[PDB]
Amino acid sequence: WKGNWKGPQRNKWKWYHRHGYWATRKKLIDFTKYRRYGYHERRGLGKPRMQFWEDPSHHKRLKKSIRFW
Amino acid sequence: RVNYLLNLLNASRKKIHEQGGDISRVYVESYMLNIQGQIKRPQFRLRMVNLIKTWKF
Amino acid sequence: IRPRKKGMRLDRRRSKKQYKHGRHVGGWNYRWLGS
Amino acid sequence: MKFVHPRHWILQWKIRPGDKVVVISGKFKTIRGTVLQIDKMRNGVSVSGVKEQKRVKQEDGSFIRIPGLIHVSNVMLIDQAIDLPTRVALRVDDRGNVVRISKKSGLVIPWPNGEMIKFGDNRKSREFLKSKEERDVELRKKDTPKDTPAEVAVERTYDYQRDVATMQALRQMMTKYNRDFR
Amino acid sequence: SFEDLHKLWYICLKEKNLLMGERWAARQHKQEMKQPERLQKVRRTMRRILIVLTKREIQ
Amino acid sequence: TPPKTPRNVFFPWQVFSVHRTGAFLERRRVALKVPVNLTKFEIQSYLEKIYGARVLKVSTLIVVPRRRRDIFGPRPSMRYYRVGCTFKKAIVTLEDGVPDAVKMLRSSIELAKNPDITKHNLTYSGRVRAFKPPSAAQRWEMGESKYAWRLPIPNLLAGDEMQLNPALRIDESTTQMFPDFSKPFFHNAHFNFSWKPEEVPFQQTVKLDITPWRR
Amino acid sequence: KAPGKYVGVKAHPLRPHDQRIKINKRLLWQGLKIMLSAKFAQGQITVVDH
Amino acid sequence: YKPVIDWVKNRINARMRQYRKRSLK
Amino acid sequence: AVPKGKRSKHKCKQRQLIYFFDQFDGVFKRRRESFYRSFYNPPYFSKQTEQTSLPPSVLRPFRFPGFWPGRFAFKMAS
Amino acid sequence: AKVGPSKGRGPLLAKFAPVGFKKGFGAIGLGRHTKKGFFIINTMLVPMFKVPDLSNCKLKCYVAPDTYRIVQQSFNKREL
Amino acid sequence: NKVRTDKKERKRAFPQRGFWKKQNFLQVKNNTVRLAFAVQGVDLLKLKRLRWGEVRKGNTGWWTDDYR
Amino acid sequence: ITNVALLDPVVKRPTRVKRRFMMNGECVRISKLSGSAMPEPVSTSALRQPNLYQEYL
Amino acid sequence: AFDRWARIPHARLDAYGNFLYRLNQPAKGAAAVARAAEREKLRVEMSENAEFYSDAALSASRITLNNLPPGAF
RNA sequence: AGGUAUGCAGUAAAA
RNA sequence: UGGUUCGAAAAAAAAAUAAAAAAAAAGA
RNA sequence: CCUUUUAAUUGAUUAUGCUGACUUUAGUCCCGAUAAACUACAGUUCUGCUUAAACUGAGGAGUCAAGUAGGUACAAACCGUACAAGGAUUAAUU
RNA sequence: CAAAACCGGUGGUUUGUUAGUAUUUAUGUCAUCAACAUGUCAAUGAAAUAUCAAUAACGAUGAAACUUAUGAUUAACAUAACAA
RNA sequence: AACAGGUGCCAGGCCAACAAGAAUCCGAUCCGUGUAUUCCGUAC
RNA sequence: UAGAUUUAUAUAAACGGCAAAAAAAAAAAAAAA
RNA sequence: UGUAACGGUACAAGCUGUAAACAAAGG
Repeated sequence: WKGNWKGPQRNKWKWYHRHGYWATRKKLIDFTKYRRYGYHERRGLGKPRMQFWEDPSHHKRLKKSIRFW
Repeated sequence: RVNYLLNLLNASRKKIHEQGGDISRVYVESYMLNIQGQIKRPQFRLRMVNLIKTWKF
Repeated sequence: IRPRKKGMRLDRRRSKKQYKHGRHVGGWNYRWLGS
Repeated sequence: MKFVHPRHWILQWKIRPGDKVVVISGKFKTIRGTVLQIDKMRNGVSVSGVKEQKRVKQEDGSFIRIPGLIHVSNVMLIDQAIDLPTRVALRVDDRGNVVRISKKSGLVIPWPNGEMIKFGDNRKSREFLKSKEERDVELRKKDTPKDTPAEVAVERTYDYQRDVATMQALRQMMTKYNRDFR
Repeated sequence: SFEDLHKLWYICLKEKNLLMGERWAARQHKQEMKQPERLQKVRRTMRRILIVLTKREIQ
Repeated sequence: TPPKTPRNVFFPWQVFSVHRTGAFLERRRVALKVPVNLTKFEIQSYLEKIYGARVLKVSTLIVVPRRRRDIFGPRPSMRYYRVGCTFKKAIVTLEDGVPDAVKMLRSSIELAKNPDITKHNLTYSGRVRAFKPPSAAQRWEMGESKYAWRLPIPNLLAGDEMQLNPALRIDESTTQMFPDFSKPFFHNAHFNFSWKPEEVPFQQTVKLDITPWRR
Repeated sequence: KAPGKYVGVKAHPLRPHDQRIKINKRLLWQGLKIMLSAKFAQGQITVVDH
Repeated sequence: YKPVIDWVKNRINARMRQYRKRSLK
Repeated sequence: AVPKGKRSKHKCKQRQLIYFFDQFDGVFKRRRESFYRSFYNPPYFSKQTEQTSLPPSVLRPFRFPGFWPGRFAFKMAS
Repeated sequence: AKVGPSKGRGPLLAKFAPVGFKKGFGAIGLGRHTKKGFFIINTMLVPMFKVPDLSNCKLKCYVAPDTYRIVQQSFNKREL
Repeated sequence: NKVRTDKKERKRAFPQRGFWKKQNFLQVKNNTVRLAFAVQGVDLLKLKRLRWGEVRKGNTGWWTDDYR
Repeated sequence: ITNVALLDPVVKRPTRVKRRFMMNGECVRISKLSGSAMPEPVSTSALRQPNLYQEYL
Repeated sequence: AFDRWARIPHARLDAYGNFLYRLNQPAKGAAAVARAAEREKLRVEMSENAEFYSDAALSASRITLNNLPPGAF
């Protein structure tokens, strides 16, 4: 190389502003692909069916659709 | 690394003496080696990556 | 993605494309809660 | 024995501690004994003289053998009228009481004494057969510096009218600016 | 009444502070505290206090 | 994450616990584990109202347990995890002292970990050189005048309990003998101030000759 | 993933299909008659009132 | 990560190919 | 330069024996002889192992009691 | 990855970010930034803890073990 | 690092004849700790050197045994 | 059902209804928007109409 | 921690006890109430017509179990 | 030749 | 001592954050 | 068993085949720059390089990284560690 | 020429014994993106509510054990024992 | 023979709250839901 | 259906010009989706 | 709806929301 060697930089500002959560949202990519640390639309099954021996008074299924005061 | 064999020999002698064998007339009649495996580590070089092994016997 | 292109791109949830696929843990034909 | 899937729980049991039974299958086949404990989550039964292979040494230096848990389906109730093992039917009377009828004789097999059955300390799903020594103490018969005494605990101080008035006043006189912190 | 439950809430809060201090001290040595169930007892008492008050408000 | 504190509480849920530190803490100081979202004013009011403590100061730090990799045991899963919880460490300075056996850790297994003994003569981290700002007495405003020991009022208050002459506090095993002022000697030995006593004779000011070739 | 480079990838994979074949209805008729004859010959036929 | 197979699509395509193949003229 | 073929098991065994004799006669015999000559002096006592080692001793045991003609232990005193 | 939440790093915090990153933890606001880098505090916004007079209170954290027997008998006498 | 994400294990795949011991720096640190303990009347070095079950009060040892 | 919404008795806009229980155990349905109790559902006797499509089938 | 004041066994301590307690409690909820009503009507009919049914049939009609889970059997 | 300690608007001049 | 905050100057947005919770009758 | 059928995509010494295991080369190459002593009657080994002051009215003239790189028993563990008022006015107590 | 249902509740069948299974991160990349790591939640055993006694020997339990039970399983390949 | 589950492995009749066999004989070493013979239940 | 139920997921669209910041004085100002 | 961050819980691929596994015996 010439003089002092320069390679790919580790820059938190650049990485977070170019490849972060919101930047990935603004990108044009396949959003049906699962991303561990970012936005994706591989949807889950939700809370599973109650087993016959559990207490229905404690079994829970909904959070937002029933949110009262 | 011969401390392993020395530990085995010392323990065997102590065990035989405790069981009542005469240490004075106990001989090593034969041995048998049984491989168990080898742990591999990367070794990064100019044009290739090698794997160096540590034995387990 | 760099600032000039970010300033002209729009967020994914500003359209309806998110609801036009059936991708889910079980496959590609998601049956939504409540059918 | 391992805990069984709740799919195999038995809703109402035909065998209780103190019952006389005979083992039908296994190494201990044909052996009669008395049920010493039942576990309703394990579907397990303990029978005197059966599967006694766990040894415990006690104070006098002697070894005692404790009987092991076996599956409830390997024992059959004994009808005392005919002194033979028999299948059991459960019948509910108009009073609401459940009784056992022998399938070989048609007679009622009464439940063993209820006062001879003790329940697990933290899980009443396991029952044990009391011994005479433990039964005798039944007839023969501490606080801490942070426990409230019963005379204060059972005190009733709630009045509906007072509570309504006080809560309404709290809500209606609540302020929102701290004028005494500094 | 409301006053008694209000006082008991703070009493339980102080007890919980002490118990959590003991629990953290034990965790620093990688062992379990003494009489761990007191924390569950205090938690149950406080939750039941809140239940009692909220039912009266729901009325 | 934690629920925001309402203007009126009536039922505080925040747990203040004593934290046993491996570092040193002063006489009137104590370290507490506290929820991260509380302010110094909230902490002080909480302690003064629920316990009646007379708090003088609150200092706060945010403690996040370090990342840990599970690498050691047989069949190890090389997954990342944190031991404990993120919390606010509140160091409270009060009007009265707090026992060292309460506030700090001790050990007879690792004999070096005795902060109550070692005090501030050690740093309990990777820090090599300790940084301490100047003390209040060393400051100028509200600091100790270096000639006040000669004044009438301090001597009237001293009575027979105190002797104000600084010559009496000289450590014999550290100070050197007085030198002759007319002969070469160091300033740092016995002066301990940033000026030149008039009793030291006139000193020569030497200015560098930067261009000898010109002359 | 290609044949000879991954387990579960096939060059000529089995495909779902219909296994039904075709036969002459005349052959089916003749076979029914032969089956009745065979049952009579082997004594595997009984006639009942109802 | 696992390579999960899209059986709906694969079987639909297989049926389409089978029907076309067996209806060719 | 690289080998033109794989060395066989027969030759590898031959090499094992040859290297055994080389190492034996070059290192192991000498080390054993020195070890057995060192027995005529009290065993070495490392001052850096004082904290855990036994007190210094000079006696070297006779390890075959069946060939000892003398006394093995002294009677208890009174 | 070498930057971001991967490898157990989790969400970004001011401790792990360069100077200039602004992220708190959920504390309430108690004043206003000025136009010259100051912050005017208003103590009216300090939450008010409501603490009753705990002095001379007979209640305690737990209940004595005999209370169960006493209450059970007192309720059985009514039920029977 | 402690999380073993770096590449520092790459060099450890090759032999080295030895490693610096940093004894000057480590001894300065150790003596700082010793002074901190000693100003309060503790002989940390003596404690560290004591044999298992050995009790020595004050600045005593084999020489004390010899002359007493 | 998702294409439909309950109506608040006071504001007459889409609302959410929660079941609350009094001390005696009486149940009251309360609407979020106004806090009003829901009126009792119209009776089956009043609602009844013949299902002519089933007769046609 | 076991609580002796709690009448219903804790599920994580005694799941069988919790389930049986809920089964033996009086029916609550529209579905359970309806099922109990149908069982009661059948019981009344069978008691009236006892002579036309088996003892096993009568006993089964007498069996009581409320608050069953959907698709319990 | 960024902004310094009652703080928001607001015009001019300038080591 | 810095960040924050005003300016430069920015939706050119650092997911789980804020002077940032329905916004003055605030009960002094 | 035999019989009939099977759409099995049904026979592997070989595609510098694929995924792996295990041999030969071979016990061969590979070992970075300067080191000693810690004592049977006191002490100060030698060498390479030189910002090593840490209140003197002044936060001790920076940024950045270590997603906590000089804490802690001859530990690649557990535990602990960044306080802007620096809390010990601790010239105290004894 | 013979013969002539709708809305709740409860179970069962088929899909499907003949088919397959998919939810958590370790590891790569600036990024788009790529990609079946580590057997199983599980010592062994049907049962540990059969692992007791014990420096050692003989004992105990078990169908099988201080061990072909206190993880199983080819070939290549590793080591030994015996044989003329 | 799909007369489902469980019970030490292949059980219509051992358990599974509503039918019917602890059926008999033979099993290297424990057990048998196994072989052979036979009885019974079934609008399951 | 006894209560409780933090934070993020940039939402006045249970709504109507398009168009940055879920909707921005007229005009400049431009379009196959 | 779905998912996740922190927090609590055996410091967890489970459960769960500062009431963090349980109220069912109230003018």
